[PDB]
Amino acid sequence: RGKLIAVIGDEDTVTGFLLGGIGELNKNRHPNFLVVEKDTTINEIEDTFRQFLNRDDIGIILINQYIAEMVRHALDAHQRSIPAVLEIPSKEHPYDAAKDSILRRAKGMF
Amino acid sequence: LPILQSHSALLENMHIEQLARRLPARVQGYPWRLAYSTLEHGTSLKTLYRKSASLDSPVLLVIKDMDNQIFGAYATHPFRFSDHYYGTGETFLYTFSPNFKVFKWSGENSYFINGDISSLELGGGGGRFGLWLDADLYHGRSNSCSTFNNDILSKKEDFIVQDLEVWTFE
Amino acid sequence: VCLFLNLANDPTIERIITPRLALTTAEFLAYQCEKHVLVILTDMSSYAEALREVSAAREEVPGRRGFPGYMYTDLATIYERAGRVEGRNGSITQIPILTMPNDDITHPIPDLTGYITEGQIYVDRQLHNRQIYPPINVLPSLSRLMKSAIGEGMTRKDHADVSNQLYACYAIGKDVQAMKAVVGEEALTSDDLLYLEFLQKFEKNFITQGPYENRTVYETLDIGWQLLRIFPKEMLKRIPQSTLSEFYPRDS
Amino acid sequence: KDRIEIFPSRMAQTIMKARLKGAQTGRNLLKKKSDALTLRFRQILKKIIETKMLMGEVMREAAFSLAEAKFTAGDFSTTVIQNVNKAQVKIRAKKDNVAGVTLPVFEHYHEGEQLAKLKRNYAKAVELLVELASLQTSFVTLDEAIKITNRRVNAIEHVIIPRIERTLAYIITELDEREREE
Amino acid sequence: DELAKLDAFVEGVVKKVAQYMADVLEDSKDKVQENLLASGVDLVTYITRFQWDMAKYPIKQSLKNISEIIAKGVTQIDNDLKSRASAYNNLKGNLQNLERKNAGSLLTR
Amino acid sequence: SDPVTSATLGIVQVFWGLDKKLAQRKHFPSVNWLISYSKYMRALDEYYDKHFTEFVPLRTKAKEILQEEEDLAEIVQLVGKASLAETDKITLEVAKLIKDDFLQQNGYTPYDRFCPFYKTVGMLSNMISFYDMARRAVETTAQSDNKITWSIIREHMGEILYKLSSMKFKDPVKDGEAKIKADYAQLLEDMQNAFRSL
Repeated sequence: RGKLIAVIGDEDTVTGFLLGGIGELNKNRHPNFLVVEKDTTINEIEDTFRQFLNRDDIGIILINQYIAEMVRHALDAHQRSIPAVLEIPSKEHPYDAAKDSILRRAKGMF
Repeated sequence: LPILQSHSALLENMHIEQLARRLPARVQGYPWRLAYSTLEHGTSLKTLYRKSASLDSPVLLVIKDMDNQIFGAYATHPFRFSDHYYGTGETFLYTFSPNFKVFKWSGENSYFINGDISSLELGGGGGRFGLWLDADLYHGRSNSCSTFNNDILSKKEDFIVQDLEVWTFE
Repeated sequence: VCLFLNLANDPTIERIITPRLALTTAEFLAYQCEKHVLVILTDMSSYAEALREVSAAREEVPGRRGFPGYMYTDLATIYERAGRVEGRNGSITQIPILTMPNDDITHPIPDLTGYITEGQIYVDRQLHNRQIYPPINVLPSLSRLMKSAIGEGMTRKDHADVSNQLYACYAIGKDVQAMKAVVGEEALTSDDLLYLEFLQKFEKNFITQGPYENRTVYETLDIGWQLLRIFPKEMLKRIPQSTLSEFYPRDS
Repeated sequence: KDRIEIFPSRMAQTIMKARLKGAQTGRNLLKKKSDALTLRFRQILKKIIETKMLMGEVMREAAFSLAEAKFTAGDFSTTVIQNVNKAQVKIRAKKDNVAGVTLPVFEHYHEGEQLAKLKRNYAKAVELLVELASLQTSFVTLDEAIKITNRRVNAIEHVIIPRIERTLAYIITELDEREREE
Repeated sequence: DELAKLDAFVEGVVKKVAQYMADVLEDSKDKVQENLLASGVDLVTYITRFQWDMAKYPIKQSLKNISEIIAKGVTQIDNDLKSRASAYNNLKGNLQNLERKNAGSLLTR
Repeated sequence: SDPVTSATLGIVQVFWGLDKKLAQRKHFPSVNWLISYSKYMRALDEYYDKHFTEFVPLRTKAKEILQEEEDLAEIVQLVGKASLAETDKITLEVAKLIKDDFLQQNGYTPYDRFCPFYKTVGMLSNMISFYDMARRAVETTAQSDNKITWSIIREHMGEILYKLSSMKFKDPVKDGEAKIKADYAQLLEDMQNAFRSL
């Protein structure tokens, strides 16, 4: 049984972390991931994040940091330690170091 | 040819020459590093175990008693806590009496090394131990044991440790 | 030994007389017959009990916490019959033994005794319950004149150093033992594990003694060095390097 | 209220003195627990940022591996995202303990050659994601435990001990008044 | 299966430590083969006269335990060769580079 | 506290104090085993040496367990038990066995109306033998991949805990010295066999 690594991002960043033999669709046929196509509404991103963030299948959610900045409202509001949310990179983007919603607790200590 | 140690307060070039000629092919040509010394790390068996707990290589126990006689063991595995005997037949006991003598495994039984919470012992064959040391590294004993067929390693069956070193080949 | 016995059902004026016969004998033996005298006075709280009973027969008003207003002057008359004097080779040393109610050091008897005498040795219910003898706790205990008793030509040169280092390691060991149940022993450093080994061996080897076992100051100091040798000499912060050079290594 | 409302007696002195040593002991043990939680916390913080530095390497190399594997094969992303099914690589949820606090962590498990190089480089990457997630979910839990412990230490020092000491001073005062009346 | 994999590793280690000994000795395969030995006898003599070395690999261990003793010993030799070979080859490489700067153009000599 | 108690303690060689926590938890006899004392023990130890030999060690170890647990019982109010080592959990749980199945005694039931000294030494000898073997199992499996816990011992040895807690029910009016000793000795063998089976 275990737990799953959910993914939200660009289509190649959804193909990565999947081609490794990773991620399913559950009994309701809802997938472990969503592709952010260029026209995707900010609601479809935050509401799919909210669905992965409250699903017992999941242990980690991976989110491109440029869309983690779009879902920044629900994302930094996640004070729980049950799932992890990771503000991952993309081919077109700076790497994951700055802003991080968990790391920023240590506001003068890293 | 006298081997490349990092120090020693018990041993001398008389002892290092005569030891380096006996150690197994497994350590021929390695530098000797001091894992533990009662004269530097403080005197307790819990410290000797704690300092040995990271190793994965043979060791040489060296002892000096209150009669200044040097003796010990070469042991194929680190000194550690155990509920049963361990080690393999390249293990041996040695003593400078003042002749160098070495007592290699007799073939009779596999009772090489054991270590309780409160003592450390080598050899077996009845109630006998070739070497036994208490939790304080203060009292110890040696008798003839059938694993090695040793002589009494000290001048006396019961001895007091003056100081002790454990070397390792790394 | 000269021995004076007053029983619990003897007349209570004999209890008033007893310290005064004892100290009048100690003053003759020390300041005329030139002896060094040790005076042991057993249960001063039983003396204070009788002093209150005499005061009530005089119809005097009970003073503070029930005892006579002059009880400081009365105890000081017993305790200050002590010391060395110029021109005489004898001396009087005293050990008053006291019992505290509720184990409370703030009661008048142990309180007023602390203003007149120069130290305390402290007998402990937790050491007694753990079955240690003698159950003396070295942390609240003190001898104020210790610096004048110890040292070269009077005990040994290392006594001043070894006493201070043993106290420090016992104090630290008691703190590590308390936190062991808070954090669990797997959180402890290798330094904490040396102190928690010292603590157990100090109470078994140094504090614990037989009621018929006699140790000189030299056996007392040598058992001290057998425990300090648990530590690497660089952790012995209170001992100067001159003392460590002579005494830390085992001799042949 | 300023005082604990026991009634003045030597029994009350005995109780309030026992409480005062209990509170002063409790303070000092909880201050130690705060230091112990803080030490682990600042260690896993350094491991969080160090895992993120390694992610800054291997995720770029895995993204490059995907671009090269796609350049080699035409594509996968059009097909494998639609062709979702059972998966062979997953997480086990796992625990650690620190000064009596329990901390959440995760464990990785299994249930043209550019695609094989890709699978290895994404395996490296998800081991860092499991590592980071473990450290971060521990860190969030441990941060809360530090805040709770410091709150208790402040309550013992600023609420409880003063209330005991005022109570003890009142009892010591009233015992002198009863003694003067007598 | 496990021993069949392990044999194809220890053969690899024996060949590496012999190959590298020819390279360190610089000269020729025959001069090296004259000095390929076990216990102080030639390979043919040793394989012909085999007796199990129960000091090192104890007979009363389970077959799985004997396997892991032999795998750990040969693994240590493979690591210690790698280190000792790196450390010595660097001296030879750098010394030749100084010779390549005694040689070469006046522009770089 | 009061003058009559304070005057009495200067004289009497034995004092038994009440505990209101025991009395209000309906634990009987409700005597406090930490403020009570007896000064006759050195006089009696030659009688115990003559007639029992084993009892002086048992008395000593029982008082250690009861005092060691009283310090742990302060710290668990701060930290909520989670930090505690298995040797020390063993010490909490055996202290409770002693408090509920040795120090507790029903005063009206025929089997415990009067507990003779051969019954008294027999019960405690078994409980201290259990403490040694249970603690030895935990300590001997530190520094190891398999580590014993109180929960492992409780799962493996529930019948021995049931027999130990039941040792009080032996009735000295119904059963003789020989039977009561043999029953306790059989439990000591059941304990040893269970620990040898672990």
